[PDB]
Amino acid sequence: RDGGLHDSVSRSFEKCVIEAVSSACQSQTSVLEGLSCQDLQKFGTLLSAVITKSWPVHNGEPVFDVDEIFKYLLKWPDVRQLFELCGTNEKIIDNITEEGRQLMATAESVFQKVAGELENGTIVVGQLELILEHQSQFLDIWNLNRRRDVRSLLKRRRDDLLFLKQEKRYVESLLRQLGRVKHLVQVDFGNIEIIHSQDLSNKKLNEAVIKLSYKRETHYCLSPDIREMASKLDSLKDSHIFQDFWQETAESLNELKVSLPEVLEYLYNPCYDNFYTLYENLKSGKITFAEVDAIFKDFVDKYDELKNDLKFMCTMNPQDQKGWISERVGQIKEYHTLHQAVSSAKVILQVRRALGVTGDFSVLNPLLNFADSFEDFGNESPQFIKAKQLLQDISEPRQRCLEELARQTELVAWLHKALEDINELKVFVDLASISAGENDIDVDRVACFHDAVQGYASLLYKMDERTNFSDFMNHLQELWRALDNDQHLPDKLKDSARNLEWLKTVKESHGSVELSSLSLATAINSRGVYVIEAPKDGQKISPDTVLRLLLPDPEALRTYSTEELKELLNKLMLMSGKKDHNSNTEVEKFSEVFSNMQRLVHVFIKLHCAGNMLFRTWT
Amino acid sequence: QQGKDLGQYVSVVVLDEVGLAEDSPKMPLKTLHPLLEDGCIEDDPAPYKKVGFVGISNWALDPAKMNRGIFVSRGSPNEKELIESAEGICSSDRLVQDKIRGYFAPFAKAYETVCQKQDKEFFGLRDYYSLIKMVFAKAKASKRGLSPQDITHAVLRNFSGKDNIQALSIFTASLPEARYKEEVSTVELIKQNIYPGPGAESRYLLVLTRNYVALQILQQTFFEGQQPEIIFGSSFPQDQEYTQICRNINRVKICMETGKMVVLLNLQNLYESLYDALNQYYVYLGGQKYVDLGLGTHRVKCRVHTAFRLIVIEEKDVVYKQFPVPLINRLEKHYLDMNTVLQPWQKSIVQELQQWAHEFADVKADQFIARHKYSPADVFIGYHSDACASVVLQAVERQGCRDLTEELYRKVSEEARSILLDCATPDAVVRLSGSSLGSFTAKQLSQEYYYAQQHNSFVDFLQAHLRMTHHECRAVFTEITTFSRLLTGNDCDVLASELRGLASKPVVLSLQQYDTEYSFLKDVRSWLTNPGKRKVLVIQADFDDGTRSAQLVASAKYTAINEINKTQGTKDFVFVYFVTKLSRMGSGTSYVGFHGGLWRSVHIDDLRRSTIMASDVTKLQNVTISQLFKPE
Repeated sequence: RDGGLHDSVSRSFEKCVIEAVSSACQSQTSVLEGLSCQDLQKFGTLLSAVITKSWPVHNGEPVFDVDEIFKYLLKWPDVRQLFELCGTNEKIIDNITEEGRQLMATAESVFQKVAGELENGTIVVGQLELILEHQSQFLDIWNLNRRRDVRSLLKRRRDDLLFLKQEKRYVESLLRQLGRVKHLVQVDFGNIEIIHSQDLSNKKLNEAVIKLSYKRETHYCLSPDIREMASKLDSLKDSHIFQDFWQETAESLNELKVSLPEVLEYLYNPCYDNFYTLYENLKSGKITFAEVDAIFKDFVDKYDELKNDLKFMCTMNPQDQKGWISERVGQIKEYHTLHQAVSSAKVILQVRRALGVTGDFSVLNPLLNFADSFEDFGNESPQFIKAKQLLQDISEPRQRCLEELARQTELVAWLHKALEDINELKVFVDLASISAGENDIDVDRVACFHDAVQGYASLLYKMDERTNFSDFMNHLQELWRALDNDQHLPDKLKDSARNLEWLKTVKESHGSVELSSLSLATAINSRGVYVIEAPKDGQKISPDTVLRLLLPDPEALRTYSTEELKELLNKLMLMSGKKDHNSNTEVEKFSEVFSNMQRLVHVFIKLHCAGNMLFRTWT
Repeated sequence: QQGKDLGQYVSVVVLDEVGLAEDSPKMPLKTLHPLLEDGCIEDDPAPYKKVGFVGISNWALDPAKMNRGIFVSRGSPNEKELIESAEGICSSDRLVQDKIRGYFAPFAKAYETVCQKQDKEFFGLRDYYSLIKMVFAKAKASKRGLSPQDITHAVLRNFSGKDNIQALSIFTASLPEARYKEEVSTVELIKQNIYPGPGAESRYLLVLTRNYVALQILQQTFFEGQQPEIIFGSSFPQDQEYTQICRNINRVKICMETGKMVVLLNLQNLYESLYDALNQYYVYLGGQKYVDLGLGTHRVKCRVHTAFRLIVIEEKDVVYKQFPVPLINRLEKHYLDMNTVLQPWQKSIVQELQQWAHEFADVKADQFIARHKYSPADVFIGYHSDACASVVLQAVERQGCRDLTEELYRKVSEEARSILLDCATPDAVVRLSGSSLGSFTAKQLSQEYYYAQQHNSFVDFLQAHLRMTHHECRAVFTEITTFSRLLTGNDCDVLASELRGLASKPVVLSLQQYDTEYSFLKDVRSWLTNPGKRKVLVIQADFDDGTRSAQLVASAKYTAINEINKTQGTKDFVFVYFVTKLSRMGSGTSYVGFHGGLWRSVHIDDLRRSTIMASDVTKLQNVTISQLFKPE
């Protein structure tokens, strides 16, 4: 209940309800939906709370800007219940607030100004996009300010908006098609490029949509023929074949400032005629194989995009697409499989030539007899289909695999000379891990060579000198299974194959006079002696001339200075981790003993420079 | 070069930033003239002393040293050379290339506009190149053309970080189709750098920060499951800077070959040792990529795993004043303070929580003859200026669902109040009935301070904490503030006596006793290698002593978290308790806590369980002293 202006618990309840409304407006929940609040004073306080608190505050409580208030009207769903329960009963607006009614007045003034620019077409088109994406709320606020036609007006403004959008899209596609050829030619876009560079905060009547029917717009085209040029470029800009024809036609023209309406017959009409010529060739399929591998050279291994590209060619001449596309897709695909079979048969003859497996295959003779044959017809080569049955799924991948056996003849020569079977590899690997370096490239040469020869062990160890096609393919199948767990196997074969000098000198290596940094760290951590003296010569007391390391080993010894131990520490921090923790504890012991010795050198020099005479002769 | 055939082998000195050594007061390039003649100072000319020489530079040089050699210089690529470089990137696939060929000219003009409009040289060529690489990658992945969402993400990842540059304004002023309207948060851009979905590798991150608070956010929000290995400038005393640089490069190298993230809080000490790794220029061997890491004069190729990401977290002011312009141009800047990640309803919860904390603290009770006004820093220990944005972000991350509901909003508010009440002193909870919050809320806050929370002792807190079911957590990090004494060693034996069925002999480390980081790690690994499930670590610093054990805390926390993430197995659970001892005489107020991230803040006033008194001061609060002496 209420107890008037002096009842303080009602003032506390009103302040708490204002805080609850502000909390339900900082969250985007609805405050008033089904609130039977028949006492009009407290319902007026609720409405004043939702107006004052749901208002779009930014750095200041009022908004002196129309468009954010109009977005507030369109978006926030308590605004329509607000205007409904404000207008349907005239006894509620009388007790809101001075400030709440100021904000209500600003709300109806903003809605009246913006939606008053809407009967006439004077609306800024951004607000038109706003009202079209906010239809139902706008219709309800329009009804509440009309009761105090619309839908046909909204459909009319909607269709004029869609027309403006597709005309801007056509001009965009035209600009980009003529912008792909900026380093070939250049075209002057009348005044369309400055109009198209404008933002769309422009009024809608500035798009000139008048009659006396036909919708002329501020992209004033020099003819409707240029407009249909733009429409058919926009329908064919996503076709790669048309982009090829466009580029070669723009190259066929050759500081050339070209006007726009001569581009249409200089560059667009012959390109479109050649494009429709290729379309009508592909209709009945009388195109030659020469034009097939001259045009579709980018469409190998990719046949969903060629499906979409032929649909884009079919949308040019508007008829059906039932049996035209798929037959030609399969036909070009089969020609691609025949040519990959040609390249595969050439590299497989190269690999039986370089590998030394003579045997006899007697199966790929006409498929190489056809590589010198040149025929010009668009028909399905049927006798090659069974030939393709022995080169079905080799791939345009995996063919580098065979090709990497084909180029590395010196590698397989050395591997047959110096390995002779699979089981010597495991001593050679273990003999190479000693002879390789300590860093991360040098160690991984051994694992490259190991993985490469165990991947190609199906061929470079076990192939008999005379074989038919059958066992050759039946062990290439095992090669492809040994490939499908390591795709970088041709890389490992070529990388070990260019490491044959090191791979030869694995077993002919002498005793290398070199201290690996781990071995030197173990020698320092087991028999090394640190010495601090402050030298007796005329030298300074820098930390590089105070500390020494003496390493006894034939009873000579080696003296390491501070910078040589720092160099060792750097080499030791950056070497390849051998995945064992005895190495980790030797590196960590050397690091910590050197850190503590260097801290001792530091305190010793501080005592020396302080002038102490006790540590003057200390060692 | 000595002792080798000089017709089949050559050694080349490469000086990498000779423009910086140019007008240096030590004048090092003055040595460069007699060294390019014969490679020796005060010595006779010889074989194997004349070496090759390449000097690369970004700042200009004078040709009075470069009359000795051939000098190549370029000013800036112009617009057709930018389009040629974009086509040179996109040349690996011609279908995608003439799909996205329409965008090479507006991107080039927009990049030239950005390069004019920016004040300090901030955005460079690698930003444009990475724009072309991201656009090419997305158009290969979709095979649909380019959505305006793809263009706005590629622009807004590759041109960000600078505040007085509107990147989308410039790049969509040129082309008017990609006016993407719904907003793109820095959260999701940073996340799609850190976690990509499979030479198309992005740059690393430079997260620019106000007041170091970004690592707190990345730990609360992004770091799913695998914590990265924070590589940091250790503040233990008597640590040698050189060996710490060496060990930091060793940890970067191990994380590179493993495939785990690093977070660099000190790039300025490590930039000379990492500059070739940040350039993303690999060499290959068997499908393995190898990048050059260096220490001193020792550069070696180290293995980079295919899923290795790097984040440099750095202050925005330090990036703008320090950080050489070539280093900024490699690192994909994004800014992340706290106003970034807090949606505006969460900022309203921050404001409401600050008012609630001032009403919790401000009590009106002059029934005792005194005069003292209570800050919320006196009441909530660890409270500071920010301190509620931290609390709200912790509460939101505790919720999970994160759709604004008014049923979510209420529990973010109440979880934030629970987080604040968990660091309040019990005498303030007694004073709470004389506060503006009302006796009813004062009563329910006392109820869920003495019955829902566990502030009694450290062993009561452990017994209710070890029995919790911490989901998807292998380690639990809790910071504890106390006014009672630190645990001594007899207290550790008593504590392990009570935790016999739950814990595994908690190991109490005292932070004042560690000079070096290595000895601290020796004790942390000593604790970690002992067998047991639910092993407990307790690290102790008293701030009110002559020890400076107040800046060792972050180093100890980072060190323990890194060693736990790289050393803990799969069976055991780990419980870390940093205990900090403060005083009523001033250090409890000057203390800055509510360290978010992965640390939960708790104030336990008396760490020891008391035999004398009841462990609920409400039951002492309804009786009077004479009723304390009533017999049976």
